[PDB]
Amino acid sequence: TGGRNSIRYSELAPLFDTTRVYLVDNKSTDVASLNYQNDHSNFLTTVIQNNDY
Amino acid sequence: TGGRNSIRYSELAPLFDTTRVYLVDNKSTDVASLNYQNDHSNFLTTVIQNNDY
Amino acid sequence: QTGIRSWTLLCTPDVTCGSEQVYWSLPDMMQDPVTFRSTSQISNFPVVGAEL
Repeated sequence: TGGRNSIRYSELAPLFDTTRVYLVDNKSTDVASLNYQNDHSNFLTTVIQNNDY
Repeated sequence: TGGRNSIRYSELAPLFDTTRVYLVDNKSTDVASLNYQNDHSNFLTTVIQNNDY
Repeated sequence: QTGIRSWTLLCTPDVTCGSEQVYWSLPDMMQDPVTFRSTSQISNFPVVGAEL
């Protein structure tokens, strides 16, 4: 553990030890732009849940 | 310097060495709520420029 | 103590209508200052410099 934890993201600061990333389809911004031609059994998701990008 | 830099904020991550805090009056959310009864020569400002609070 | 002299203030004109400032932002090249959140919404980028 010691120095081996650090879970980092762009400038948003150091998070330490387990956290949570989310894989979701119903995410509104995504639909419109990425998986238009796809379906629920094979889609793309933005795992970055940051409102500004 | 070494371990003495760290400029920290709630969860937003570690920023290192000089940075910038801003003291501004014209900030919209502030006016309405804090310095209603005050004037430009003596007001309050929220120095936390984080959109979510 | 009652007239407009009360709730208003007489002062110099200034054609400019009011010195307003602007904010620079170089999102893709400089670390986001203290409390600023990192984003992609042009109207909320981090600010690195202010100027009249």
